[PDB]
Amino acid sequence: YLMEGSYNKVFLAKGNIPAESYTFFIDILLDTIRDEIAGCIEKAYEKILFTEATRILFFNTPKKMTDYAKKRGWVLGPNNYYSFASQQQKPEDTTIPSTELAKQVIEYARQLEMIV
Amino acid sequence: TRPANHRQLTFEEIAKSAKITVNEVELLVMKALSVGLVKGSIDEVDKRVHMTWVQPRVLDLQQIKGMKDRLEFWCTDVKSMEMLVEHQAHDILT
Amino acid sequence: AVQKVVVHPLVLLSVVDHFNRIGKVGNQKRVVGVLLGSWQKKVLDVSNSFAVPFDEDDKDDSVWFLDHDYLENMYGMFKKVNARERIVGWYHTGPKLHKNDIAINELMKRYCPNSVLVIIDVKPKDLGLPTEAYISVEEVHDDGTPTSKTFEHVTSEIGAEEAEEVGVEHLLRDIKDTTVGTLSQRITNQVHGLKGLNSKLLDIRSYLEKVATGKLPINHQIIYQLQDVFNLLPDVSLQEFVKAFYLKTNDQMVVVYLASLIRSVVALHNLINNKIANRDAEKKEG
Repeated sequence: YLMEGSYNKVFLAKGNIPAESYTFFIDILLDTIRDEIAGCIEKAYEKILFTEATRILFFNTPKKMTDYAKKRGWVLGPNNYYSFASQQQKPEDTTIPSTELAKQVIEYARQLEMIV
Repeated sequence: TRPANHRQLTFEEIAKSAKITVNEVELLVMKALSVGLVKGSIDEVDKRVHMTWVQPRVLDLQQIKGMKDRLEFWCTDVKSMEMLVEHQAHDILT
Repeated sequence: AVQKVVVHPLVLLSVVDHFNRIGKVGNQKRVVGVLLGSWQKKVLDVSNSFAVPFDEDDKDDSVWFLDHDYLENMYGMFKKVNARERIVGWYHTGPKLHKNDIAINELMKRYCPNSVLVIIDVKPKDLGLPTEAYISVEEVHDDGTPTSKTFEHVTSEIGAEEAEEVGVEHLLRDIKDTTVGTLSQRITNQVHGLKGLNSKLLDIRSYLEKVATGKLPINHQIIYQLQDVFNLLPDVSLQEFVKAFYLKTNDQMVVVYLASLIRSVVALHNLINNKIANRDAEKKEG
């Protein structure tokens, strides 16, 4: 269930620990999900108020959300998570082919004319 | 004055830098194209002009410093790309 | 007015042999001679030459001599042995453009109207074509003198001919990187041509040596071109110059993908023509 996107059914299994305590293990599984959602809060989302993505992990309203909202972006505003969905800087690169393909075209002429 | 990145001024800036109204700057630039002192194109709905060629002027010993330095790292760019040539196509011809 | 010059390898060799027969003076002598040839269809041709006796004392270096009797009768002989051949101008050995070569040309313009000079090389080392020629132009113009005259270089190359290509390609016998395939262009203009642009970039650096310290005349008519080179410097990679570049790469390499695919099956068929001569030959002969 951690392989696909499913997160709720993961914590339904954190409602279902049958065998022994398993306490130190699921708390690391808490922690490696906490940065994962704090990772996956950074997708193309709109304005979210301080209730919806405030309850996507577990928490009601502590200052723990300010720990996440000052770790990454989605700036603390008037009940708002600001979206810096830019993804604009990287394209229009002719040079990266123009360095790499000029290597590759010579490699075509190596195994074309000269005897090997 | 503008670099070769854009040199794309608007008619409002001409109305600012020459304090002349909007309904005459189109007549101003067609005269400039006809005499031949500038060679560019004219948009009208986005209110900009794509100036391409300008008349060459004169300059002092300070503008050669810009032409020294913009030329100078363009020297090693000819060195850098040809460095791939004689090192990768080396065994193609001794 | 003159498109280009055409120099044959005969006259190219017909200076260096004269540079050897005067090379015994040791101290100083420039090889100055008379250049013979025609010009037809606006292209300057060079065919034949000889050299005229000439001396030069270092103090008061404005006293030259051309023994014109040696200029008359020997051209009178060469016109007699070849009426097609005529005068085309003159030449000098040209290490570094000596001073008499402003009025050597004006001394002997009474024979050729466009009396062109040719600067040659005696110590061959460069990455180009060490044959220089100028042209004579004068000006009652901008700033220098009331009488102003400065030579201007017309483009220069070594022209060939069918009769001499037998002898030219016979005298080499050393190296000749023929068989123009996928790699003749790689070296005649892709190894060398990028380093061709080296010394053209480096040449304007040599003019740039006057920023505040060099020679006293500054620019006036040199910078209008240099202002244009940085202005006509090509288009940056933001437009569909990105997109139309990947367009043709997705078109030119398709033909390369087809042609390489063909080359496999051809040589595969040639493998079968060699197994037809191996298994069907061992049982017969042994």
